[PDB]
Amino acid sequence: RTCGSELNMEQIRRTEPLKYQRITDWENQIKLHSRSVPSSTILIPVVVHVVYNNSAQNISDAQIISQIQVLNEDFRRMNADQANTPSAFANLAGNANIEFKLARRDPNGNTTNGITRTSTSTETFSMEMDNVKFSNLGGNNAWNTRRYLNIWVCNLGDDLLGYAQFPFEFQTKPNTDGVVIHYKHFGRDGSAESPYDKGRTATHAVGHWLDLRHIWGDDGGSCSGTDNIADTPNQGGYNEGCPSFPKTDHCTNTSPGVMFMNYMDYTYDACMNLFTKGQVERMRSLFDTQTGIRREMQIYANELTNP
Ligand SMILES: [Ca+2]
Ligand SMILES: [Ca+2]
Ligand SMILES: [Zn+2]
Repeated sequence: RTCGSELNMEQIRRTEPLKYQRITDWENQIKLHSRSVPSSTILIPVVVHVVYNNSAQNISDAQIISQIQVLNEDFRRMNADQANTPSAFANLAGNANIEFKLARRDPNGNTTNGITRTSTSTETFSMEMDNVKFSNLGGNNAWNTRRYLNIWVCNLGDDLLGYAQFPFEFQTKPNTDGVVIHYKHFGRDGSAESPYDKGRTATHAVGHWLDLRHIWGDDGGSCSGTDNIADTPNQGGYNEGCPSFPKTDHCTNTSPGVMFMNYMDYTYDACMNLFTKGQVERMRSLFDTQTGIRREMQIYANELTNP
């Protein structure tokens, strides 16, 4: 799996010192800014922006609805492959109690189905430029990011599957908040290409938009990096493909080993099947009713997801 949302803290400390300070401040303050976390279902209004240069990139409404179905399964532990979670880890599995619905009202109060379509001359979008998120750069401007989760679907090229913007970046980069997914790996079955054809590229990206990090700590295989989640076993490097349970490494050398079936690893879509309770706590904390950075999204979520 390829992803543009790695946080190699050793590298960031040297290459991006202001970003290092911002991430460290966010983590020092995350416990003090998560007391009024909601006890009820969190609803996320979604807008999907299809940005296409050709017919293959202009994916079907059914393809998009299947992706929303997958998010609602994975974030509510309603994925049928939950049964595949090894019994040693199933007791750590979390139910995020987060729902996703396509928007029915656009930012001007007009009816919408929550899908936009933008033809473009851009052949390939760049994560570096964030050009898919700007109408003037060949993409499509975000819908009010305080109220909608914006998911852009486009051609990210031969390598990149998707990328997300993290919550610590919301204050300074509000208009680029959201997630971008490669069109070939959006939705389940249908036009999606194996082995990333079960909609988990977006489950993984939405996990980053909800403050989660790669489970192995983005540290080049060492045991020094962390995902800041105590119930995800310390893990060396990423896993790819479809490992066999149990898989141990130099960070967790005893069975049950590393949680390679966590959505925040780099494994194939069909071999992923859980978030942990600790990851759920972190994601839900962003909706703390008094100080949660994404709390406003809950104020008008019902209004925006009904006709
Ligand atoms: Ca961990
Ligand atoms: Ca590691
Ligand atoms: Zn990632």
